[PDB]
Amino acid sequence: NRMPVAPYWTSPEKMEKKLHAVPAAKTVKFKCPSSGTPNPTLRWLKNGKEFKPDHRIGGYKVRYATWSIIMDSVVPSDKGNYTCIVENEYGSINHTYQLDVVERSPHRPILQAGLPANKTVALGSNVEFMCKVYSDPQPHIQWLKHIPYVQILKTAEVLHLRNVSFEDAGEYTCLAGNSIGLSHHSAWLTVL
Amino acid sequence: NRMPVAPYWTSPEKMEKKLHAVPAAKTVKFKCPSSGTPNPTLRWLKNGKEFKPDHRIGGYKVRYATWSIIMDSVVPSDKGNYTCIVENEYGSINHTYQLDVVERSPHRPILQAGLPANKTVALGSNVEFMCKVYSDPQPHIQWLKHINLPYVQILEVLHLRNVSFEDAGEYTCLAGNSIGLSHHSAWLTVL
Amino acid sequence: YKKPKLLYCSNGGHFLRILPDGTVDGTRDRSDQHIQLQLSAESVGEVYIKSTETGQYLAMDTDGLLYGSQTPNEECLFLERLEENHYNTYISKKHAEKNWFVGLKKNGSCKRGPRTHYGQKAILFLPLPVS
Amino acid sequence: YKKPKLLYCSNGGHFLRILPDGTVDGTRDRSDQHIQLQLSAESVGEVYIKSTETGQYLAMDTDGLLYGSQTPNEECLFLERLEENHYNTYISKKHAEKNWFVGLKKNGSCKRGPRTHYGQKAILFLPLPVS
Repeated sequence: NRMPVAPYWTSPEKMEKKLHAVPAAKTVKFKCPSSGTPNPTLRWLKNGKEFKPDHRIGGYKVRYATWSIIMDSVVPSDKGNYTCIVENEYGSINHTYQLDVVERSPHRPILQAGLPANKTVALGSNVEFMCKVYSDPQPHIQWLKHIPYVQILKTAEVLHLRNVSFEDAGEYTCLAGNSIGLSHHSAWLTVL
Repeated sequence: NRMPVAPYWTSPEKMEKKLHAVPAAKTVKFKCPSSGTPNPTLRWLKNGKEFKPDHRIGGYKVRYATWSIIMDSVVPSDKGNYTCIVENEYGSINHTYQLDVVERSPHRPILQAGLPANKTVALGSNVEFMCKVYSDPQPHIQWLKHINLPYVQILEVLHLRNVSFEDAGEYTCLAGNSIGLSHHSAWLTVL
Repeated sequence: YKKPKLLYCSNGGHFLRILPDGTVDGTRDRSDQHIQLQLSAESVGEVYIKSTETGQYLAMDTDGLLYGSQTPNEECLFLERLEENHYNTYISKKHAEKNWFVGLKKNGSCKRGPRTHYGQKAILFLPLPVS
Repeated sequence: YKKPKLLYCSNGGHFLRILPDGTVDGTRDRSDQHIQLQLSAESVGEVYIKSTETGQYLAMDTDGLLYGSQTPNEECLFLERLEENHYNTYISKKHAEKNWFVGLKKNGSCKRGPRTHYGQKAILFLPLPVS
């Protein structure tokens, strides 16, 4: 009916941002604004293969008017390349977006249970206490000796006591804290 | 000085237990009770290579009297094959133990933040809410519809078929274990 | 927690096994096709434990004897508790009052529930990944 | 949290970059050798952010301009907050009162701290693994 026109980008700019990194649970939308006559088709692929809505929990909508696909609540399994393919009887163009998802953990730091563990050593023995911390936001770790009164020992995984003596005996604590809260585990050092 | 005797096991039985699986932080001890004359030597290997005490944090002791090696506070990096090697001028015997470590997490279940997430849909649309749970002990998961605490209606994903206006409202994913329980909610809007 | 595990017993290094004939015991072989278990919570703290291979549930008879069950029932539910010593213990839900543990002996042979004590190594279990 | 990361900015998809000459900007190339950062806490909530490649610290001048610093100082410490929207924002510890954010513009160019607002996409960052 009208003058043929191969499909072309209507907002190439917006498409410059290739990688979409999103925190888990956010709704992700991809657009490939396009035009062409006769009016072109919109299809979407995930890592090369066809992408049907049953391919993921939640499925996904495609607003043909806004040349976009909308995926609610993205999760790691969703990570991958998404390609839109626009085409008509006179041409086909395409574009690919990378999608990365990161699960955010807004809790105070978590210490590995059991660590540090009690220890019994002989006078003169060197000693090491371990502490395993997990924290999305940057954790600040400190080791504390009990004298509850305390004596900061080290300030930012292991507390190292050189040529230990009886005075070295006692309770020790590994403290880790972030913007949300702080956590700690203690252990007792016995000396013989 | 005395009649030669190649090194031999003094408690072969105890050695039957090849794999030592231990929860992280426990002290692990390995023994190879042995005898032989002249009195034999005790050395230990980790995955074939020599095992020096600086090879790991904490180090490790070897009670030559009890033919054993003692490693305090074991952690994942410690996992591997440990071989004792006993030998004298007349022979050498050996044995290898597997060591596995598991970090235990004694806390109530943990739900992935953001899940489930709010959703708005059209009348008739089917819907699915997600919930990601982590729990060392077996977690018990329940989905709750809301109707000094609120009334709920017991119902990874919650699936609502041909939704209607009545389906609109707040939903909760509850998970609990012997230590405690946790939950996250989300609101479903319908148009 | 959805993946199948192995319930390693610290008493002799045996992996809890549920043989296709209903025989419950232990073995030191990880390639054995009947040590993979799928734990599930019927309610908070109470679990089922079934072989992935045969679909048999671990159960305890009124004698205090472990056995494989073709279908789940009261004798299949166990109370799962992560102990302070960081090990797991499974107490018969049905025979709780008496404190009947799921345990195993030095040789991996079924250990009669009425002979299991709180301080035994036989009732201490550790969850492990198949590989 | 000990591993180096990339601070991806949601405003244009640019990875926070600290060029060896002190120039702070963004890029859309993950193979770029200067996007890998090592964050550290001097104290709870306050962090250093330094290029693993050059060892330069991200810092903000009294103008509100981001730049690489050969050595750490008061202008290098930033307040790290995980926002409700699940993104991270980094506020100049020294110019906190004014609410001076570390941000980036639609084209990845350094965004003057005094032009950053709480509701901007420019100050929203996401931690990502190198690969």
